[PDB]
Amino acid sequence: VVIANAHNELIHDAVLDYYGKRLATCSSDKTIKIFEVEGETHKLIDTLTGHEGPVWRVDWAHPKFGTILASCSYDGKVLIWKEENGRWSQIAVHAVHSASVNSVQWAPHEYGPLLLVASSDGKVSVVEFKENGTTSPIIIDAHAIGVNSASWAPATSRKFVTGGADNLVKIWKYNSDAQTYVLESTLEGHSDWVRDVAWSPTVLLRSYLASVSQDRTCIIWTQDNEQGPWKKTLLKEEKFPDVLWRASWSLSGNVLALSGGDNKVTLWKENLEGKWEPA
Amino acid sequence: VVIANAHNELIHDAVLDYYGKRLATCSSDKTIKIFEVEGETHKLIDTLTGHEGPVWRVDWAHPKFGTILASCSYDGKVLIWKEENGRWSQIAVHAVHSASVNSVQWAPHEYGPLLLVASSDGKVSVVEFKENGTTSPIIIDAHAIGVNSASWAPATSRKFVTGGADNLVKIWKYNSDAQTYVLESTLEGHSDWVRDVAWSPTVLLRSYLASVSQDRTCIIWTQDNEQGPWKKTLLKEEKFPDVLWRASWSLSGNVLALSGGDNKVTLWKENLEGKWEPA
Amino acid sequence: WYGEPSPAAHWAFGGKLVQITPDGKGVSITNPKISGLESNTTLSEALKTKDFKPLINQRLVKVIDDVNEEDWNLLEKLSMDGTEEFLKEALAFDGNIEQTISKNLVSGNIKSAVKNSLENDLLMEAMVIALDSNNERLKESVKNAYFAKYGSKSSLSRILYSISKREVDDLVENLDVSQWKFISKAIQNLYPNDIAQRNEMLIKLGDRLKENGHRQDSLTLYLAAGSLDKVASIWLSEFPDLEDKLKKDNKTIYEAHSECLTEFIERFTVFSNFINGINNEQLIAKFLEFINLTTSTGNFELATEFLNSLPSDNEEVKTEKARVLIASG
Amino acid sequence: WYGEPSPAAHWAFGGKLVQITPDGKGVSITNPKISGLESNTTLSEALKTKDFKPLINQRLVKVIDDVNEEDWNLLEKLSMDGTEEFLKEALAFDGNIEQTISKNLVSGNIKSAVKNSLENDLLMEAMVIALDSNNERLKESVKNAYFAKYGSKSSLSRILYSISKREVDDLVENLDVSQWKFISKAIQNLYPNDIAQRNEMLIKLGDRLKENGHRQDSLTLYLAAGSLDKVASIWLSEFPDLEDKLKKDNKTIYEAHSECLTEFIERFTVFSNFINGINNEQLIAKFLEFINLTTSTGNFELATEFLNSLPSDNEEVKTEKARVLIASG
Repeated sequence: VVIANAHNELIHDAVLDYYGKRLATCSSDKTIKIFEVEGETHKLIDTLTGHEGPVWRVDWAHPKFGTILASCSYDGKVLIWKEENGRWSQIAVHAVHSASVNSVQWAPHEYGPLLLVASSDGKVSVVEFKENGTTSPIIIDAHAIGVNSASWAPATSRKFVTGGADNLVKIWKYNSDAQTYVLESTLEGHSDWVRDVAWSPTVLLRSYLASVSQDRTCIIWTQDNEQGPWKKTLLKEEKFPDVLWRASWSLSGNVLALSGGDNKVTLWKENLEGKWEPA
Repeated sequence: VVIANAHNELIHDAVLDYYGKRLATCSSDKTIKIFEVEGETHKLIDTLTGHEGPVWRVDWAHPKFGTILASCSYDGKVLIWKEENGRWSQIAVHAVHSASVNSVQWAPHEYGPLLLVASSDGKVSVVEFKENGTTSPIIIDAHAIGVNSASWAPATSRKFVTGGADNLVKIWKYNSDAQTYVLESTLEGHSDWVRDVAWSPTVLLRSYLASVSQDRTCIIWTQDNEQGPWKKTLLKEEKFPDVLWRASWSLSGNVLALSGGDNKVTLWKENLEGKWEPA
Repeated sequence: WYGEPSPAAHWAFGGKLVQITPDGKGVSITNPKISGLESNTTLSEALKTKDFKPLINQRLVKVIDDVNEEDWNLLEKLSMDGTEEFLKEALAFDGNIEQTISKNLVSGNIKSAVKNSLENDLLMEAMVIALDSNNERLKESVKNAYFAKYGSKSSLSRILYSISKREVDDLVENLDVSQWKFISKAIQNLYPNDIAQRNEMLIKLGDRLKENGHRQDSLTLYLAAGSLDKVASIWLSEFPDLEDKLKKDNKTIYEAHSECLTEFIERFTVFSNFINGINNEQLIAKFLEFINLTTSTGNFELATEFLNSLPSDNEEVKTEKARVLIASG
Repeated sequence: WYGEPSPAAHWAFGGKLVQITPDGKGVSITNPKISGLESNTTLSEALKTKDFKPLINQRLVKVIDDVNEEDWNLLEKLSMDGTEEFLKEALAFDGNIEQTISKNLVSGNIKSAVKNSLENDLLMEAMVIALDSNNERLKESVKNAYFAKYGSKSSLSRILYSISKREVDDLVENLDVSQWKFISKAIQNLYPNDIAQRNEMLIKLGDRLKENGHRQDSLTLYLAAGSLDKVASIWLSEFPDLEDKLKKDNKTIYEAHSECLTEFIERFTVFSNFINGINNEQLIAKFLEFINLTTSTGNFELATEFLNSLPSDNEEVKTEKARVLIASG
């Protein structure tokens, strides 16, 4: 089911929607492309223009909010697109960061239309898109040199994981008194810029985190209980041939998709020992 | 109910039959007359002839042997009579006594067609009139000077009483070994010719005898049980106005019909003390 | 820093894996077959074909513990035999005796439940069983057992025997003779429509009272049964003593006799009017002696009426009938 | 010596006295009236007119002894009242209690006999009476008294109560719980025609077998009463223990969770097929957990089938139906 030649420039991201049917792609041509997918056939629905720089990442909102899509770019902005009345249009613009916006992710539907946004200015912002038009973005200094990736924990208590160019991995928790996301834990282990962090949706009694870096190592991080120690586990003892860019968790199974600069995809599962083997 | 002038001579005996309906009368005219009796009416059935002298007594037999009568006379003969086919005729003739026959009486029907016969020749004869035609009479010396009366006792064992010219009353009883009647008792009391003796049919615990005499007295002789003493009882203490001739007991009641020479009948009964009074 | 070739793989709903193609200008979407994660082939098939045998086989091997083993053994039993055939097999049968009666009641076999009870001296419960039976034959055997043990003890127990088995014969003979009024009524209820058998028992009870010195009570039953012969018996027995009570009362031998017959006769004749239905040999004799008294009074009309009350079989009665006939007319 | 005037009187049959008239030539035949010897005028009259009243006045004065008086007094009663009326009067009535029951029975008043016997603790003879009644109401009073004395004692007595009064509620509650098969048959014979009541009791007994440790025996009754809810509750309480035993069986946290769901679901579905008849919140949640597992394998067909089995009142089930709905198509 290959959708060959989607863009004429290098593609940076491709994500399916909540149903696993509708595809959203973004590239250096500064545009988003939306594809309907069925059998071995694809159909280009629209092209979404507005970004003034390469589009880095995209994410689909839960359908219960409507057919929404957030995108982020080098231009320093997050653009929100909807498919209402059979056509696609830009409805919102989040322009709070003073540098490239590297990562964009929708919260668990439980919380609402919250958007997690990581940037090269070292700020990480949180944006609820209110039904009254206005927004009140919560903003935090998260990382030195810049933030590269931010992911939500699953719905329980509100948590997300950030990856930065300061080599660190950080877990933030919302607080009522501080009215913001305070730091819960700094996770150390990476010798170079972190590119992607990913929290597993696993509903089990253990929490799984997957960091990925320019140092060409993947580290799984595990937590057996609320509060207490995060355990560093190196996916494999030898380094990967090239810089790792992405990690992705299966919706159930706790399987791990790993993307490298060698253009190779590697799937990993957890054995009895607590170590990781191919899947 | 008075049948006047039945005979033209003096009548000596008047006896009704077993039913109290037929009347046999006998007299000095040497004849017997038989009458039918209903209401206050009579009918002369026949005048029976054959006696060569005054007829003294008659006696009716029981109906089971027929309609037989036995009469006795001064001529010394006992003639037997029967009504068969509406006609009266002499069937048998018992001429064994050489003097006047004074008493004649059929025994209880239990003993058969026996005749107790008393004569002035001192003999008493018993005659069974056999059905073959011939007879075999028993004859006994009973009384000095003559026998005037002979009466059967009731059927128990075969006894009869005699009254004689010797003043005596005598009880006789049959014996198997002797083949005759033997004296069981001589009863002394009367001081002149005994005229009549009678043995009450009373089935009771006591026996009653009524001897009547020329000595103008009557005696009742009683016996309480078989064997034992005969008790003398004078009917009334004073002597009667005239010679007593007859004595007769009622069928039931133990009442006395006493005929005297003064032509007055007197009926007597027994009271609490065992003394006798009019009835 | 920014913008480099990357497969950018995302997992998507339904085991899908999205990735950018090696050229960097296309997209690939596949369904990776994961190691320890499969499509349940047997369950999807067993749910449509309704054939659970294959599944039972699978799970019979993959068994964890003992409890789980019996559960899957049960499902095999439910699969082969059937849900109906298993419940019959599982709810079936094999102080054991008392349990057997319990087996009989629950399985509707009332029949043997009584005999089992009676055979083991459980008489109280044998009655409670039969009290709802309404079958007959059985109800009698429960009574039989009761009368076999408690039958001829007290009075009431004997009354119950006669009501149940419907026989007064035992009651007449053995029950407390002062309780004769009960025995008298039990005759009126056992034979409301059987004149012959009713009288036979009233006499038997009347006979027994006389036998036990209850003269006045005994007569009442003879009257109820309509029998002269039996009353006459009580009155002929008292006769010679009653004849001697007139003799002592300043009367002659004959006076005593002539009145004691008349008194007797007068009595019996008044009693004879209030009765329904005479061959007592002794009674015949007293009647005949009275006939002789009657004829000696001259009264032939009364004598004939008393001769007609007797059977014309006797030779003396026959001859006394004739003698009076010729005498009067 | 010979031949002389004489009346020569002879007595004859009928009180006739023959004699020769004083003129010596005719025959007199009279009927002499004898002192103390009369024709019975009263009797002859009482025998034709059937009027024995005057006779009674004669013999009531002419009374001899006590016995004789009682007979004549009786005859007067008999005369005035009537023969039928006197017998009712002389055969009538008034440990006396035990006598009173005897009175009731012979008089045909079974009603009062039963109450009297029970009120004086005479149960055996209260039953004998009731066994032949075929009246009911009283049959139900005799039983109540038996259960008021030997009711809830042994097992057999408790079975008798549940057959008599036709109520198993007590038997389900209070009997020996190994005797559960007897309680099984009792339901099937009390409600052959009442499915709703039948189930409730089989559940009540099933919920009592579970409370007392008869897990295997309980599921038999839960299957027999067609009720998933209880069997699902039995298996959902055993869930976290059976899950923590696969973790000891050398398997990862996920493999344990994945396998324990798959097995439980597989079992629940096979057992679901053999039963007749789903709102248990813990059951719906476990199903949901398995919905997310099946969809992540790619098998939407099987997931849809499991979403339909659940009631569509819940928003999550509604949304999850809608998710797979658009996901597959």
